[PDB]
Amino acid sequence: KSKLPKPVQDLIKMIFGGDPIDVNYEKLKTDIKVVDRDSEEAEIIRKYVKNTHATTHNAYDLEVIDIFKIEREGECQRYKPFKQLHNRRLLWHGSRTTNFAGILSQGLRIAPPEAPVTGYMFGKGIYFADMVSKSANYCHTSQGDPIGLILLGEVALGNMYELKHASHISKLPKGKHSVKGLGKTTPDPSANISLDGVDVPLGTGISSGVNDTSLLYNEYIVYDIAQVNLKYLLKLKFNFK
Ligand SMILES: NC(=O)c1cccc2c1O/C(=C\c1ccc(C(=O)N3CCn4c(nnc4C4CC4)C3)cc1)C2=O
Ligand SMILES: [Cl-]
Repeated sequence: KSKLPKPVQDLIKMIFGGDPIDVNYEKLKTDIKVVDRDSEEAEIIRKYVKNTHATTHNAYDLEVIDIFKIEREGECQRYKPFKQLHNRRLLWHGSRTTNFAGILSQGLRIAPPEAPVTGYMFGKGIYFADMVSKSANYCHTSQGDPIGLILLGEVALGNMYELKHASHISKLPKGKHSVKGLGKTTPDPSANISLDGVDVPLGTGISSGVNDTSLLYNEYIVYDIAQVNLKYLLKLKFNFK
């Protein structure tokens, strides 16, 4: 009775634990398309995964099962103020499978005003990595449950407030659009690629040459939900050490 392509049906099943597949699909308010395995997009994405897995995160390997291109209703319009902003980057965001119904239906949101701050170095915002594994850790996948989901969002970073140490940012300095936490390791900046006019930092990790930083790896934080345009959802296989 589902009229969806099988990979999308299996995505839906995964995301929703009673209701028919197609009705649960509609709840996501998200256009979802299978990216062809042997397409240019899929190649770039598999490379991003391949190259940006941190050496510190060696309890598992990642295999891309399916790549989905996703279009949240309303997001094109919402993102529009930032679509020409400079320094737009394709970055990872990992979360538990059980969050993905909410995430797709309502977009990535900032943690609510009253949630606890532990876990967040730079206050309540939306957090992204340029290292797939840093984000993939937040899938809270296990031996027993080895399949997880991760997003690639276009993030309008603009002028980044670049910090090495934890600071609960209540208000960005004038002219800044985002915070970047500076890691000791960074994808090779010379190996950046452009996909649909969005920078993809898929170079292998090199020393950043940033001294006295508390972060191993970069992270990027936006404080306005409108600065995020979700693009891809990957179904990943975690193979454990
Ligand atoms: N998620 C990422 O890809 C990511 C990337 C880079 C840095 C950070 C990232 O997540 C960060 C923090 C973080 C991520 C997750 C959590 C986490 O486990 N939380 C508990 C429950 N929870 C939270 N958000 N949604 C939920 C579920 C109940 C509805 C907070 C706490 C903190 C970073 O500092
Ligand atoms: Cl973690």
